[PDB]
Amino acid sequence: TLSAEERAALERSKAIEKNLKEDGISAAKDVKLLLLGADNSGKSTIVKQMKIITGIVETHFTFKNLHFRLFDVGGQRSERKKWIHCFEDVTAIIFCVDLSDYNRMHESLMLFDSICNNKFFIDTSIILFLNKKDLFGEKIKKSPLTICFPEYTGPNTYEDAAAYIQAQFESKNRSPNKEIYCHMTCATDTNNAQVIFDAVTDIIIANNLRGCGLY
Amino acid sequence: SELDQLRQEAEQLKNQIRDARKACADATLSQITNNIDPVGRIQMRTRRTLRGHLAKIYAMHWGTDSRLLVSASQDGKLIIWDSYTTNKVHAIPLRSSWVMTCAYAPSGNYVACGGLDNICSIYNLKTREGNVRVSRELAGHTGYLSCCRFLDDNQIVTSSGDTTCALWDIETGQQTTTFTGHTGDVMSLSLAPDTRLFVSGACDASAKLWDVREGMCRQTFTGHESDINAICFFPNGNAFATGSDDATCRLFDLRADQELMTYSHDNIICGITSVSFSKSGRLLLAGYDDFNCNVWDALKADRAGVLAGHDNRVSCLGVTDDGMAVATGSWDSFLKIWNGSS
Amino acid sequence: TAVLAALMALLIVATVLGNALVMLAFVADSSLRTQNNFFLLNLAISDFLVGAFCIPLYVPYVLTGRWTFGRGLCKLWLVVDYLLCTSSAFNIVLISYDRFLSVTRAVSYRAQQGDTRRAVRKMLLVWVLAFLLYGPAILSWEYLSGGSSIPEGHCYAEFFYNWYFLITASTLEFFTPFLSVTFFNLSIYLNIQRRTRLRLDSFTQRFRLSRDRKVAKSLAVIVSIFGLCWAPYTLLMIIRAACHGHCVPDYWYETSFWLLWANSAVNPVLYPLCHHSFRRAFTKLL
Amino acid sequence: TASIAQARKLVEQLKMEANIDRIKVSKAAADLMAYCEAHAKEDPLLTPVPASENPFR
Amino acid sequence: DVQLVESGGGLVQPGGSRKLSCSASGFAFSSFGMHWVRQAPEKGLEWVAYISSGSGTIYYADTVKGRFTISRDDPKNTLFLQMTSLRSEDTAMYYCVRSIYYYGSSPFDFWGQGTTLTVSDIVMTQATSSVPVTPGESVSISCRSSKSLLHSNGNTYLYWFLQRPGQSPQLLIYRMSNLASGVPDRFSGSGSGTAFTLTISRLEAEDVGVYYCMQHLEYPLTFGAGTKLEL
Ligand SMILES: CC(C)CCC[C@@H](C)[C@H]1CC[C@H]2[C@@H]3CC=C4C[C@@H](O)CC[C@]4(C)[C@H]3CC[C@]12C
Ligand SMILES: CC(C)CCC[C@@H](C)[C@H]1CC[C@H]2[C@@H]3CC=C4C[C@@H](O)CC[C@]4(C)[C@H]3CC[C@]12C
Ligand SMILES: CC(C)CCC[C@@H](C)[C@H]1CC[C@H]2[C@@H]3CC=C4C[C@@H](O)CC[C@]4(C)[C@H]3CC[C@]12C
Ligand SMILES: CC(C)CCC[C@@H](C)[C@H]1CC[C@H]2[C@@H]3CC=C4C[C@@H](O)CC[C@]4(C)[C@H]3CC[C@]12C
Ligand SMILES: CC(C)CCC[C@@H](C)[C@H]1CC[C@H]2[C@@H]3CC=C4C[C@@H](O)CC[C@]4(C)[C@H]3CC[C@]12C
Ligand SMILES: c1ccc(COCCCc2cnc[nH]2)cc1
Repeated sequence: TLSAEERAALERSKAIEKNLKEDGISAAKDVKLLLLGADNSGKSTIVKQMKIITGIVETHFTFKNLHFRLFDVGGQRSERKKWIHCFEDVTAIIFCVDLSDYNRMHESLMLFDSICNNKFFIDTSIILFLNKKDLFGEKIKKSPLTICFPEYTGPNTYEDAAAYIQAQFESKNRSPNKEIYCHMTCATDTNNAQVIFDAVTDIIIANNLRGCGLY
Repeated sequence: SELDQLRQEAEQLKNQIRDARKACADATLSQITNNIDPVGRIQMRTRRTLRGHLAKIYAMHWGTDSRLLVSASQDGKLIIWDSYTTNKVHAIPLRSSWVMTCAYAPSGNYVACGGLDNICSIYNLKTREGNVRVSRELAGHTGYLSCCRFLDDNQIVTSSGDTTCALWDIETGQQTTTFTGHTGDVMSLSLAPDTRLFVSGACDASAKLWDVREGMCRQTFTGHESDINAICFFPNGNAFATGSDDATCRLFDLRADQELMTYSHDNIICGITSVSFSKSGRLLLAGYDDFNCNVWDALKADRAGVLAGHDNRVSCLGVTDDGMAVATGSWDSFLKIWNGSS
Repeated sequence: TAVLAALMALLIVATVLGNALVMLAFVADSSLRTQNNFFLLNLAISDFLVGAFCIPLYVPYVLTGRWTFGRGLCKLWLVVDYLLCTSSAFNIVLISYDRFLSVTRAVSYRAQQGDTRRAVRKMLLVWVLAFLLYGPAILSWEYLSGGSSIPEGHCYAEFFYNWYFLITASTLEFFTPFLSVTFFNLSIYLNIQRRTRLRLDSFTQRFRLSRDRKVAKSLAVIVSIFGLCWAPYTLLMIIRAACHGHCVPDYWYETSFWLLWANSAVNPVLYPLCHHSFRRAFTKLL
Repeated sequence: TASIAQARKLVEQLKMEANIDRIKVSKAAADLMAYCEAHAKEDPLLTPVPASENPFR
Repeated sequence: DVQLVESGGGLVQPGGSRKLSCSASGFAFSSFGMHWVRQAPEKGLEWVAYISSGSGTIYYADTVKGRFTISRDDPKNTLFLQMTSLRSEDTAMYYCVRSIYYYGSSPFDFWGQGTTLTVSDIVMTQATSSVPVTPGESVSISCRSSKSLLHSNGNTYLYWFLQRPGQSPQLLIYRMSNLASGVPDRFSGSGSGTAFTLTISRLEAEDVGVYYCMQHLEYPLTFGAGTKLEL
């Protein structure tokens, strides 16, 4: 600072510090969402209005004065527990499960259990999506739910069969502090952004209550 | 038939190597260095705190002038620091914020970084326009970029999560050599002082020694029980140290082709993120998940001291080329500069 | 006699260091820069000066019974004491208003969270409006009403026995702030209960209902403590003005007088200590 | 025929690693101890320098 | 390419006002501090004003302070110099100079072509006005300062410039030892304390010109008289 050049070098550093705070404030206003699910569980088209901005695929959209950043990590074939901590500060997790695929149904259950009980996602809420519920209802006639779940003993009606699958996933949550937002959606459904927005708004309020000291 | 016979020959070869290493294991490094006096207690104070990163810091690398360093954080910012004054020299906005590694070129004209985007981006620090610009994006890895190190202004070695390492020609943007043989994600690499060899540690709990020019694996080092996260060459180039998730650090010798010493404590049950040596190599500094950095006696496997100045994981550390100070980066978004006092 | 001196000293000790830790933690941690964190600091700053400037200077007034610091210094003490107490009440409304926005306008609150420009602007408005309520009144009452009715050796406000001014000032000093805090903390409870009702319509559902009850008890204590400390003195000032101290026992006035200063020692326990961010900073420092 | 192709490569690699010259561990240990001893004085972290010579005062 | 074009100069009446403009192209203008440097006809260089990046710091020379105003327009990449009460002492060629300041930077690296205006403190000494030279022979140029240019941080804030006939000055040596980008390695700067030497090994035709030593230890920046090399 004593030298004439050091004074200008210090001034340059201060200008850099000011831009770092401005960028960080704008970055904290974005809702970052981690998108997970099976290999083909409908996560590619979970939201129609979203547009993409081997690697991580980031997708962003704006809904009701809120900016959502969706990260799809399905392209990373490497070990998940070596890079899953990069999303420890995610607002919520969107988990997609296909109800019309019994072969991958048990794959989703064990995938859900690891993520739900992960050491880096203890306080992270999950927005569970059960896609293709219309195909599940059509296919539940010929193919009973007992094929994928041998222990299932309830009625074969569509309403109870879908509810039993949802209860299977919510049973994987062993932490009372975690809230899971389940939703039954179709392939032609076009209100998935509202479901995410409603679930994120509830999460934000819980975060705000922690921020304001009420919690 | 043919496959069964061949895989039996591999087991015989593995036993041959194991017997060969046992033959030359006449003594232990612990027995050799028992007579020498301990380093005592190593007390280091935080001389500098580098503030400005707003997210987890994942990597740092000193420049060769022992004054400038580059750090990477997942706020999408590459920052170059003047460690003497804590002045920020540059702030490079990253196209992909999921950065996992960063490197400072020995010439000081370039920095490199890359992460989950599977790209190693080269940034030019000395431009006539007065700003840092991307000069090259090295594509070709099918997994995340875990580590990168410059050999010179035109060559860089990268390790990836697709189980392979690559040697790149920066000017042409093509990988001249591909280093294959790891069965797990390669998490780190270290260059030998002469830059003719480099070691890499993967998630198959093994360390392989690669020849840069020849392009093949010379030696394979096993002994860890979990994924290797960190690796660092000994200052003379004849040894290297690794850090794994099994809460242990091991010192392997290139010429003896085996482990020489293990650095673990009963209290330590957390994974290791980063390892480095002091200028003389007598101290081995390791960053841990338990928010601390433990300074080990390399020769005697004694914990010489602890650097406790972070509230989250110590994700990276590095020692200057002149050996004057050690920097520690952490998930708490701070960098700290440490050295002792008389 | 010495017991009273210890009790006054205890209040000084608790108020000074109790509000100092909040200021120390704010400086120590650079992540405590949200608008809520500034408001807790402002409440701590306003309450810190109460126990370090007002209460220590008022101790001789009680032990000796006369103001021996002079007429000139009495006006300074009166202005500072009324400025800090008014700002402490206005900070509580500011904090409760901040918590009301977070629950109701959650999307807009999070976008504007961390905007230090708004935080400082609202902090200054608290102190400016606090001074304009009693600053000009205390200073210019003697110079506009003629002489001063305050006997030599006594230090209290010129409007101490005025009736029309006290009821009007108290309406903007305690009656409006108390209803604002009550309305804000009630709207938080209604929004939390309403939002949980739609959520339910298991172990997770039990925890959320239990959490809502914990917030309800937290909101009730905050309204109770602020009301309990300020209502007696505010009502007594109006009641005593009507009968000119004949109907109000002398020792009742002092007991309610120290309740307001007791509020400056409970505020660090309520707002910052129960705050999660400040709780971590206290553990980090000690 | 993916496994049989990989098996030949893995066996061939183990031959190269098994043909290297190995020195005794005592010889390797002495060299590491010698290097640490020779450069001990020029290690600021091992032996802290006087405050006048410390750039990070 | 990096460009600095000056405009607005010309013949003005004494006591008048004139506005000089410096348009920047090909580099990040907002990242560079900017100087105005003038050179009286058949005289040496004289620093006029300085405005930092971000317009936070502004310096003026004493001979022009109060009459000249320096300003910049970052979105338009334009540097301004508002002059008032112009005197006959202000008749000079005014150069626009960019300078960026961080650890290891090279200030005063690029100069503009300059604009001519005609009107109707550490002392840097270059006693040797002219030096007869021959190609291929080693030449040394000496500079002196009234104060020590060595700072407590180890830097010696001495600069060397070369102004070839008809051309704008170019940076040769910055901080007394470092070689500027694009300068042949035959130039070498050596100094200690208050005495400095610029050695030119294997002199060539291009090296012919006037050499100026400037101090950047503190403001106001002062130039030496200049040493001319002739064949
Ligand atoms: C932190 C806690 C202990 C603070 C306690 C505050 C209360 C209980 C203490 C502190 C100051 C004390 C007052 C000091 C002076 C007087 C005036 C005297 O004529 C009646 C008693 C009375 C009114 C005391 C009542 C009790 C009192 C108000
Ligand atoms: C009787 C009065 C004048 C004594 C002084 C009280 C005031 C002026 C002092 C005491 C506590 C001090 C504050 C303590 C903490 C901070 C936070 C820091 O980030 C900005 C300065 C700031 C905000 C200080 C401003 C000045 C301050 C408010
Ligand atoms: C917005 C807030 C901070 C403004 C505070 C202004 C205060 C600090 C200033 C403004 C007017 C000043 C008062 C003006 C007149 C007098 C009467 C004199 O016999 C004692 C000093 C005294 C009592 C001054 C004390 C300090 C004072 C009250
Ligand atoms: C007894 C009288 C003089 C006390 C007067 C208190 C006033 C003048 C002081 C005490 C607390 C101070 C505030 C403390 C914190 C901040 C936040 C900072 O970012 C801007 C200044 C600001 C807003 C200060 C403004 C002045 C301030 C409000
Ligand atoms: C004469 C004046 C002082 C009496 C008025 C007292 C009350 C009504 C005043 C004093 C402090 C004021 C608050 C100060 C700051 C804010 C934050 C702003 O974003 C919303 C209004 C709000 C919440 C004000 C509401 C009205 C308020 C509570
Ligand atoms: C009604 C209610 C409140 C007021 C002024 O409030 C500040 C009181 C100052 C004080 C009392 N005890 C300690 N300090 C005026 C009328």
